[PDB]
Amino acid sequence: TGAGTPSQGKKNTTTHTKCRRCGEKSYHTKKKVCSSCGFGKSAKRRDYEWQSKAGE
Amino acid sequence: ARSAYSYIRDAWENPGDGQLAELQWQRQQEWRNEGAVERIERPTRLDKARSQGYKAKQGVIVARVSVRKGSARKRRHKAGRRSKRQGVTRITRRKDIQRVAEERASRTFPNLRVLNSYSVGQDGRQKWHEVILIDPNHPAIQNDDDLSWICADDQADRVFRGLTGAGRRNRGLSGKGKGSEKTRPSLRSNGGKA
Amino acid sequence: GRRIQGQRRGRGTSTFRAPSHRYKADLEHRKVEDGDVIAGTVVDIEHDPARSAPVAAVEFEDGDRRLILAPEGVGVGDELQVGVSAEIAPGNTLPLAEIPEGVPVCNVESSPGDGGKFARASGVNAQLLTHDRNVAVVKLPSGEMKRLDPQCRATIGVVAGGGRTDKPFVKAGNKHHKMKARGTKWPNVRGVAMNAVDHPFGGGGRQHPGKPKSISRNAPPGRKVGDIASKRTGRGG
Amino acid sequence: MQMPRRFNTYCPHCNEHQEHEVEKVRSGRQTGMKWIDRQRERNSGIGNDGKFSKVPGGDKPTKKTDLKYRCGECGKAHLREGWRAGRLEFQE
RNA sequence: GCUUUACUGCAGGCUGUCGCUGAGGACUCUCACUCCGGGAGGAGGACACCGAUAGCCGGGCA
RNA sequence: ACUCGUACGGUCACUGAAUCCUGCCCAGUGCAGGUAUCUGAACACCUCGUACAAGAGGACGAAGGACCUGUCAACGGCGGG
RNA sequence: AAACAUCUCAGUAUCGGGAGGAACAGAAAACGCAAUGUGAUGUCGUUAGUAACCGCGAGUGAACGCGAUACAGCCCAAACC
Ligand SMILES: [Cl-]
Ligand SMILES: [Cl-]
Ligand SMILES: [Cl-]
Ligand SMILES: [Cl-]
Ligand SMILES: [K+]
Ligand SMILES: [Mg+2]
Ligand SMILES: [Mg+2]
Ligand SMILES: [Mg+2]
Ligand SMILES: [Mg+2]
Ligand SMILES: [Mg+2]
Ligand SMILES: [Mg+2]
Ligand SMILES: [Mg+2]
Ligand SMILES: [Mg+2]
Ligand SMILES: [Mg+2]
Ligand SMILES: [Mg+2]
Ligand SMILES: [Mg+2]
Ligand SMILES: [Mg+2]
Ligand SMILES: [Mg+2]
Ligand SMILES: [Mg+2]
Ligand SMILES: [Mg+2]
Ligand SMILES: [Mg+2]
Ligand SMILES: [Mg+2]
Ligand code: NA
Ligand code: NA
Ligand code: NA
Ligand code: NA
Ligand code: NA
Ligand code: NA
Ligand code: NA
Ligand code: NA
Ligand SMILES: [Sr+2]
Ligand SMILES: [Sr+2]
Ligand SMILES: [Sr+2]
Ligand SMILES: [Sr+2]
Ligand SMILES: [Sr+2]
Ligand SMILES: [Sr+2]
Ligand SMILES: [Sr+2]
Ligand SMILES: [Sr+2]
Ligand SMILES: [Sr+2]
Ligand SMILES: [Sr+2]
Ligand SMILES: [Sr+2]
Ligand SMILES: [Sr+2]
Ligand SMILES: [Sr+2]
Ligand SMILES: [Sr+2]
Ligand SMILES: [Sr+2]
Ligand SMILES: [Sr+2]
Repeated sequence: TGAGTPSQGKKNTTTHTKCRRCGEKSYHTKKKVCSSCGFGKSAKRRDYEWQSKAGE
Repeated sequence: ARSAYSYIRDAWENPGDGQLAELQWQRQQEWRNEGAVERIERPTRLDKARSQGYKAKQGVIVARVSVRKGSARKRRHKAGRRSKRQGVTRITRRKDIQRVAEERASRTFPNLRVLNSYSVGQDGRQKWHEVILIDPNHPAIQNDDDLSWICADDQADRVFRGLTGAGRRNRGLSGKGKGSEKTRPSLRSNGGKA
Repeated sequence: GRRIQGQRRGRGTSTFRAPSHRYKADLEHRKVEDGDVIAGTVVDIEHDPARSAPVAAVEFEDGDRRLILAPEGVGVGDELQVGVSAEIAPGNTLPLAEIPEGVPVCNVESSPGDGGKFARASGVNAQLLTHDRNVAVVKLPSGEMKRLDPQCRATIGVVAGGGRTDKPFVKAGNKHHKMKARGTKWPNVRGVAMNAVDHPFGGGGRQHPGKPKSISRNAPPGRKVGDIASKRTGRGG
Repeated sequence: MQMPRRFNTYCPHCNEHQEHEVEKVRSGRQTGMKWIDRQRERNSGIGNDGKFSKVPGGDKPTKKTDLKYRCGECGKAHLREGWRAGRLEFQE
């Protein structure tokens, strides 16, 4: 079976959902962790300096 | 005449001799069975505490903290490094154990502020320090002419920023002249070369 | 290279774990204050997934129902005893000190009160040899003379299920089924059959370890493969 | 080659010709207190140590004469250029 | 990326030493510490574990 | 983690059902054991040096090596005259 | 660094923790234009690519002082009660 088109038909699982905390569709309903704001992982908000250019 | 305090002090100049030696041999047995941070009603070294600002009053807390002895507990580089940055064993951290101790204590008592700390011995695998913490919200302290300074907003979490006595020493701020070119006014402002 | 299989094991991931949630019970001797007035009745014989051997369910006087490491020759109804005074018959447990020399024993404790450490496998047994006030000498299944505290408890007789090893698996499917009941990754791919990146013996046009197999005791994990600190090899001499 | 142990030649000290005694230069022992010694300790630690991780170079097939020339009257010695010599044995 | 008796290092293991650590080139003891025991208590014991350092091995890794 | 496991165990490897078989080689390399003697670091100790210190040398000497032994279903070898 | 290991890029990127409107520093166990001299601390200009470091290679790199800005000095522990 090819890893492309034929394997795309098996995709009917729900993982990322609208997050209660930030509103983004990034709350992983299985991990119960938001990949966007960090909800479920940390009280503090998910942030990183690499989200922008170094001198900016 | 000599103060009673001086005797406590004089005993602690040689914690390995005399009565104190036997007291430590006994105590450490109990201490080893205590937690990482144990609050205590009275300083083990009264003279030192009072000398550092301690007072028998409301809002003054003292806690003993133990920390693992030795150098750093570092993980080897998982990515490529030049011989220089491959070291793992003989590398030590930049904060002394007393500082690590003051911080753990302050975490245990979120509302309190570290005033000062001092050593109370160690065995072959750990070190103990007692920490004096102050309740900046208690009126008995907001009114003390000798401690109300620690109530100011900018004194919040002072220990986490190196404002402690052990903090300042460890930052190379002792000397006022030669040798402090890169420590004063801050390590960060000097590019971190101190 | 990449970590070898022996190193993947240590992480204790599912692939390398034992089906513990499926295991029946810990077969440690009962704990008695003293007196030996402890007796129970074998209420049933069961199969132990973890050892491929039978185990006996016993109901004790004080109302304690517990599985026991059963020796050969124990059946429902039979009464067992556990204590310093316990009778000297197959299936009973008592400290070595009370056991008569020359008597095959099983489920021997390493340290008095641990519940049993030695001789617990199918059809095996330790042999109590010497008595004393300071040391009970036992001969373990491997043929080793072990000096133990006479206060160490044990069970008279040999472990049930002897001979299990005398019949061959004949087919892979049988190994398969047994392996699925153990904390073991099976089947086994030879080192020599892997790529250089996966094992010290990998690589090369034809298969062959490109090095001697006897490895030093001081070898680090990842390199300690083949014949570990062998005192010798082969069948000769 | 052969070499006289003593002979008349110019002593740059007396500023005149006098008998001299020739001797092979014996290596002087180190103290371990020179600056280079302190730099080795200062600059050697974890990993490679730059120059202090290098090791003794090679050897030339033949070495040059390494001799001391001692004046027979003032007792002082002087050095001269050397010349390649497989062997140097003194006569007497 | 891979290999090795390439160069240089780094983990890791073995080993000595110092601290933990006590009493009377081999020895006894118990009180720290360790382990077994539900507990009493038992086993071991200044060793071992751990911190530091030194020598050896060291494509397991860079 | 193995492990509610304990040598009829389980870990590490090689060969690859049954059948008939599996010779010679331990010099080199590997592993392991032993070791009078040799070599073998640091601390402590001793001498010289320094009113101290740096430093030089000595004595002691662990593992290791030299040396000896075991081992090829251990890496491998089994030629020319 | 025309490779590269010390060095460099750099205490930079990035990560953990924490405060404020600014932070940090700060009233000498200082300096050492050695003096019959200066007098808490930042910072700005300069001192200076100087001293110092360095496969003494490539490169790295202060301070005292001086001219400025702004200026401000105090509180405990103990003795005795
Ligand atoms: Cl604080
Ligand atoms: Cl099996
Ligand atoms: Cl010469
Ligand atoms: Cl001045
Ligand atoms: K680099
Ligand atoms: Mg007052
Ligand atoms: Mg600043
Ligand atoms: Mg059991
Ligand atoms: Mg399985
Ligand atoms: Mg296979
Ligand atoms: Mg292949
Ligand atoms: Mg490999
Ligand atoms: Mg083959
Ligand atoms: Mg335990
Ligand atoms: Mg490589
Ligand atoms: Mg094959
Ligand atoms: Mg095949
Ligand atoms: Mg380059
Ligand atoms: Mg640097
Ligand atoms: Mg160059
Ligand atoms: Mg720099
Ligand atoms: Mg200066
Ligand atoms: Na706090
Ligand atoms: Na240096
Ligand atoms: Na590649
Ligand atoms: Na051989
Ligand atoms: Na280049
Ligand atoms: Na290159
Ligand atoms: Na350099
Ligand atoms: Na001037
Ligand atoms: Sr397939
Ligand atoms: Sr298809
Ligand atoms: Sr699906
Ligand atoms: Sr979470
Ligand atoms: Sr962040
Ligand atoms: Sr806070
Ligand atoms: Sr058990
Ligand atoms: Sr148990
Ligand atoms: Sr191979
Ligand atoms: Sr043979
Ligand atoms: Sr250095
Ligand atoms: Sr080095
Ligand atoms: Sr040459
Ligand atoms: Sr066959
Ligand atoms: Sr051999
Ligand atoms: Sr002023």
